[PDB]
Amino acid sequence: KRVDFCGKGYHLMSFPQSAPHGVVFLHVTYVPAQEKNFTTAPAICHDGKAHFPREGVFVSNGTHWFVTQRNFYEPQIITTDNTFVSGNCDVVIGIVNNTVYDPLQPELD
Amino acid sequence: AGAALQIPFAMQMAYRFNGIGVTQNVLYENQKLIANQFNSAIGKIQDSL
Ligand SMILES: *[C@@H]1O[C@H](CO)[C@@H](O[C@@H]2O[C@H](CO)[C@@H](O)[C@H](O)[C@H]2NC(C)=O)[C@H](O)[C@H]1NC(C)=O
Ligand SMILES: *[C@@H]1O[C@H](CO)[C@@H](O[C@@H]2O[C@H](CO)[C@@H](O)[C@H](O)[C@H]2NC(C)=O)[C@H](O)[C@H]1NC(C)=O
Ligand SMILES: *[C@@H]1O[C@H](CO)[C@@H](O[C@@H]2O[C@H](CO)[C@@H](O)[C@H](O)[C@H]2NC(C)=O)[C@H](O)[C@H]1NC(C)=O
Ligand SMILES: *[C@@H]1O[C@H](CO)[C@@H](O[C@@H]2O[C@H](CO)[C@@H](O)[C@H](O)[C@H]2NC(C)=O)[C@H](O)[C@H]1NC(C)=O
Repeated sequence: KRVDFCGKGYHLMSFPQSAPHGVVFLHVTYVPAQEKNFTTAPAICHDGKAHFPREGVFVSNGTHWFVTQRNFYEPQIITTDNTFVSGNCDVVIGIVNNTVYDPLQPELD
Repeated sequence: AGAALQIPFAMQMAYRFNGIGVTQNVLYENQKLIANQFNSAIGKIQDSL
């Protein structure tokens, strides 16, 4: 878990090899690439309540909002099970109005 | 570990709190106190040196 102790980047595996008077290490490393731009937001206001992500980050391609993990990009529809609420949003800075989908209300119909 | 990627400072600070076990909910409601404490501490250390 320590950064750059063995290999440059995130570390996956290593293989040892012998030498006449030494050792040789083959490190396997994971490197992200081909990034993009996105517009973020700290938290979502909805019906007077503030929602934060559980493990991820809110992004918006320009019209709609999604929650994605930090190191990879796969947008998912915002729900009430992958986010958590804590208090009303009147002191948080950067809030944006939007709606939060839930499965239970459409399910009960 | 690669090319630099921009990020607002507040979200990076939230990640840093989330790393140590304190949830990110705490930081976002106490930004001013943290900023004031940080500034006072850095001024104090400058004066001490
Ligand atoms: C941002 O992403 C949303 C979600 O995919 C896009 O909205 C959809 O766009 C497609 C066209 O590619 C439509 O068929 C869908 O009906 C749209 N809505 C949904 C809910 O999927 C939106 O177009 C994207 N914004 C930009 C600028 O590309
Ligand atoms: C990010 O920085 C910009 C630059 O100042 C902020 O834009 C200002 O927003 C306020 C209110 O939203 C306006 O009164 C100012 O006129 C804006 N500044 C400019 C230069 O247009 C923006 O609010 C900042 N974002 C956050 C979340 O704080
Ligand atoms: C998000 O929604 C809130 C609540 O509807 C908006 O707050 C209202 O804003 C208008 C215009 O500024 C005021 O006249 C009202 O008094 C505000 N409160 C209410 C209860 O309506 C807010 O403007 C919306 N947008 C943002 C960016 O927060
Ligand atoms: C947590 O500690 C901070 C700082 O130790 C407190 O903030 C100070 O509160 C006193 C009490 O009135 C003020 O005189 C100072 O100006 C405050 N400092 C700053 C930087 O704002 C805070 O009140 C404490 N909170 C709790 C719940 O104990």
